[PDB]
Amino acid sequence: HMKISIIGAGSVRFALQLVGDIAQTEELSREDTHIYMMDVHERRLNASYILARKYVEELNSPVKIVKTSSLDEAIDGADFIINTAYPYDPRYHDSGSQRWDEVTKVGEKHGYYRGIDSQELNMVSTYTYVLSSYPDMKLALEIAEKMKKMAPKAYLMQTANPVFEITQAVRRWTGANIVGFCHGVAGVYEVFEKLDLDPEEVDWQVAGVNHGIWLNRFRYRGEDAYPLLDEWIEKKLPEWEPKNPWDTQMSPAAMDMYKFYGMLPIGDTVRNGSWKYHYNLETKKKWFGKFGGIDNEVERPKFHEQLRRARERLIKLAEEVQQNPGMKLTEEHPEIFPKGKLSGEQHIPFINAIANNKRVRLFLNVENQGTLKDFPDDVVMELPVWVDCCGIHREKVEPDLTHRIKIFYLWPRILRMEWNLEAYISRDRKVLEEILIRDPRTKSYEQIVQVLDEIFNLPFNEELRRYYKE
Amino acid sequence: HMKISIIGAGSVRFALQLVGDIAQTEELSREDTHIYMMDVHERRLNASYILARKYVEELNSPVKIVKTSSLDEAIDGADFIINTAYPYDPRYHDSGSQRWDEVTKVGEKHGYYRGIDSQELNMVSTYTYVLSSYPDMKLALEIAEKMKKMAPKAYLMQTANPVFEITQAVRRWTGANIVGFCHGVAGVYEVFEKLDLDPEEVDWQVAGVNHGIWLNRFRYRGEDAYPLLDEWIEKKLPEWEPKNPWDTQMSPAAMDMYKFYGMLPIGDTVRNGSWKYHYNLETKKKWFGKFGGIDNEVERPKFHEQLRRARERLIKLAEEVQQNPGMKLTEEHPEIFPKGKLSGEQHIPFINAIANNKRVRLFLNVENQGTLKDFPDDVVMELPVWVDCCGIHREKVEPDLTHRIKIFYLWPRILRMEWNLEAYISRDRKVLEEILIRDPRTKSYEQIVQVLDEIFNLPFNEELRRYYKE
Ligand SMILES: [Co+2]
Ligand SMILES: [Co+2]
Repeated sequence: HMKISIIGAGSVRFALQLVGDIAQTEELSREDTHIYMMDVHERRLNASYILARKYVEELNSPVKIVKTSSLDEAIDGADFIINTAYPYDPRYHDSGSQRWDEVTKVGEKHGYYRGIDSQELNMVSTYTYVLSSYPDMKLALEIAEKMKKMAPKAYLMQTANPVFEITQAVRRWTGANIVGFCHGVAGVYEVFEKLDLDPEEVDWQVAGVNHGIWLNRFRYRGEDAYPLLDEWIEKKLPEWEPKNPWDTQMSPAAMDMYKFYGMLPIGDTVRNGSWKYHYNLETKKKWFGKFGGIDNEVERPKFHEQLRRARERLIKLAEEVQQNPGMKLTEEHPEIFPKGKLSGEQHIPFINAIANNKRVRLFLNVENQGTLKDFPDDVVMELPVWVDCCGIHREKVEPDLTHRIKIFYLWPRILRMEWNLEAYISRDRKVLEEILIRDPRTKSYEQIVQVLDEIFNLPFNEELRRYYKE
Repeated sequence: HMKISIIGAGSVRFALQLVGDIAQTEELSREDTHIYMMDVHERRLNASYILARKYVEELNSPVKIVKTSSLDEAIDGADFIINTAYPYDPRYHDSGSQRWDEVTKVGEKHGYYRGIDSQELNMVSTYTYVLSSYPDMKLALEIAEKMKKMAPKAYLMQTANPVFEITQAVRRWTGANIVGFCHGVAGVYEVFEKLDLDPEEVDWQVAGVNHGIWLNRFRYRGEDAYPLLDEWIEKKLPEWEPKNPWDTQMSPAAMDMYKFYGMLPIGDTVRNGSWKYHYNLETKKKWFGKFGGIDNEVERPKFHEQLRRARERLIKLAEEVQQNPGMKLTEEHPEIFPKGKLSGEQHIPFINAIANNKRVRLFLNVENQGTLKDFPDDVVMELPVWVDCCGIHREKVEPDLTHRIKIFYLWPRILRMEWNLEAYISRDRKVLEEILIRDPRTKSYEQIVQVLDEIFNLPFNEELRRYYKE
């Protein structure tokens, strides 16, 4: 049997994406493939399970789908464990995004625009939680330790955030076989589209850290293609407009970073700029166009409300499936239940590469081990790799990242990772304080104490408060 | 002949200290030792020369003292070149400290308390100048390149600030035989005095970067002595009072850093804390006692005025020597012209070790070359070394610096060095801007542009403005 366990399968849309991809991958769509859907939130989990089962029936896939509320049962003997859990306490919240929103509001109350978790080169919303990401870190480490005992040959595929911090901590502190996953590299394809380049004719590479990746190689017809970006900047950037709040790859911010660093930041890296692009909403609109991007006080709550409505509709759709077994999810909701189209995401290609030797190029968070020679061997980087049944094989990164990327961007972000890990493992509030002492928004030490006090005293943070109790 | 050249010998008191030490070192107080005193400021230089010559006469030393206004003449065939020059333009200023004071005032005008050169872990006054330290860097590099051609066997002994940045840049960019000098390590002896320990019974070591050194080993009677510091903190810190504005080694700030980092910061490292200790004068007085330390808007101008008065008195004393050849400088001014007492500083012990094999332990700024294994080989560190005629021999640093010192202190300060070097060599104002974009005192990008504009437009910064002209 091939056991693929989705931890946090109450994240309905992602669970359905994974199931859909497995059921449309020939080498994996087999009777001996068992997909375990695990979560502690029964209403969400039941909905995901109902829709997943009806979905594979319509795809005429023979995969087995099992629902469980037991973490141990999901881990036991698993071949791949996909951690997409974003924990939350249903006594207070209906989503992990809600606990992030509420602590962010407390930060803003104390003078930290977009919350204390928003930091230079670290603006992506919902990425860390009170700096050290205690609930998310704790759960990943618990999974890793169970997996070492109950599934020693499994891969832990970490998708819940912070991918950088969690993958680092699990690797360093447990030695468990964890790999971090993020689709941010997909930004390159919009660069190629806006420059009118056939992507198949582009020789390209990216590298960096999660949400901190750079287009280090960009070549076309045997020449550097960056002069083509220079021409686009001069002729077309003035007319650029975001299609939606997430659209930033060709934004003024991205091009300002390219001018300074010498390479274009890719994907969510564009969100992770210095404070120059993020002082306030008006500044974000200058640098990202009319929406101000997605990491602001208007668009981020709006988006989280869209998610809530979307998941409630999926839960209702599951009730409809139970009442009308004759309906076709693939006909009435093709966007959610596609047939004959893979998602394009990396998770199931990874599984098919490891398990069935379908070799593929992916961008994964793995230990550097000398790929970027100026950084420590054990620091987790987002790197171009080839994956097959013999494991993960790092590409040579050529051209090297620029001097400015290293000293002004990667090293500061790597140090922040180390600060955050130290804040977690030390259980020492003084480390959280020191992080905010390096925060440009801090005006006084008393401000730091008070904002942390109020965050810790939120009712849903009792375990966190006790964790850090001096 | 043994040629020791003091570049910036118009720094009268330091020049006299060097001369006094040479003339009281048996292996160096010889007819074949020639001390060249060089500077471009004739009134200062003439005074230093007059007093130096009268001084060695009273010490009955046979050393030869030569005065020159020619840099090439001073460098030509030198064995040791001591760069203590702090350049300034006499059309505007009477000291290098004055150009620093005036740019600092402009910074404060634009909302940067204690000037843009004051940064986290980098509060020491007059250490950098408009971040990249253009005039000071430029002069050191000019000396290094002349020395490679005209004195290929010489040591360049860098004492002018920034010692870290300049020593790094000269080593990396010219490969010249430069070594950086600073006496900050002397703070350890006040620790031993306040804990009632015979210094000769203490087994100790420090290491770090310039003004960023830590008491990594502190042992007494075969045990860790840090518990003795813990007892002093509990019983005696509440009654601690600074003797003068420079007195900070046992201050609340120093002990707060010890509590966080696990080792005591030594010397000027105590001045180089986070912004926690430096938001404003009242905060500095909380953490450093009644003066607020030396790096504030009251004590630093007061001290620079004391320096001006002191140097004017020395210039007048030189006129008095010329009029009254019969007076004894050693009798009427023993503090300035000591006899039978070495200064305790490292410069002349270094020379006697290299030249005459009088081996000695010193703390010098030299390339890491694996001494602190987590940092690059070529980064200049302030390290414990033994010096003899075979050169500089790094001690093993044991215990290693703590994890927190590395990730929260040394790496950020090293990155700042790299930022500053990049700002210099790139000639790119955008790098200076990026440095201020990482500055907690920055409220907006427009503020950065305006403060840099006004600094560049000061009349005495014309060469600097043209250097950075886009
Ligand atoms: Co991501
Ligand atoms: Co110094």
